[PDB]
Amino acid sequence: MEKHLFNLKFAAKELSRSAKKCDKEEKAEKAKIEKAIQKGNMEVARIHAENAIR
Amino acid sequence: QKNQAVNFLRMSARVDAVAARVQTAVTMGKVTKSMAGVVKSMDATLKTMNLEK
Repeated sequence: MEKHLFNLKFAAKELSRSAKKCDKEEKAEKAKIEKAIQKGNMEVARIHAENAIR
Repeated sequence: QKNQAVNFLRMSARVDAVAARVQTAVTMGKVTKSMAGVVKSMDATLKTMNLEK
């Protein structure tokens, strides 16, 4: 019975960690957008903006 | 010795003159490059800074 408890806690901490990554990537992606639109590129700026949002 | 003094000193004159104009040419060069620099950086910073924003 313990096995399932441990898998649930594991899945929880798992989801937290992955969420944390996606957030970190989000910030990095803002930065990357700024570098992008600094050139004047309106396409790369698009798909970067998009990936930031998602 | 004296006429050589004249001859050499004359060469010193003319060579000095070309030296001067070359000097002007180089400094002019520097000014041109650097000026191109400010026109460009200022331009690409004039594209995202364009007056409306």
